[PDB]
Amino acid sequence: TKQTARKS
Amino acid sequence: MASSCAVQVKLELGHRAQVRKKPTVEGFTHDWMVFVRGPEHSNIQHFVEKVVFHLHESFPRPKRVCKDPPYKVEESGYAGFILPIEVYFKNKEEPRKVRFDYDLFLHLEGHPPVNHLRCEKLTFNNPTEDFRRKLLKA
Repeated sequence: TKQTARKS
Repeated sequence: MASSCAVQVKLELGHRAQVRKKPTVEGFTHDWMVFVRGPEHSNIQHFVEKVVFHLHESFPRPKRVCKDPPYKVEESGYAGFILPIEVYFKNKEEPRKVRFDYDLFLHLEGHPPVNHLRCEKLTFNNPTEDFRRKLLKA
């Protein structure tokens, strides 16, 4: 994946 | 009346996200900007009252309101998140607004900056003459 970590 | 109307309007939701040359002191690694607009510079303010961007609770003053174009938020951060957006209409009847869940995703250092575009079509059946007049100016 190209994505950074996510928050929620 | 013999007559009936369906009006369609197009919105563009999108964002840009770029890795900063230097992180901020909080450790925000990314600059980003999210927006709501009409395509080809069309003017959606004729029928849009305001756009509300609900940022993640980790941001100060998370409910960002734009009453006038450009309807956008510019921020810095370190992670992607779901960003609810409300588009409010200059309509005196239902619907007063439409709601989207916008995916504000960031890409890792080393990948090209994010430039994302999301097209949405809104359909209004038999709007009032007042609202119809506004929609069709856009």
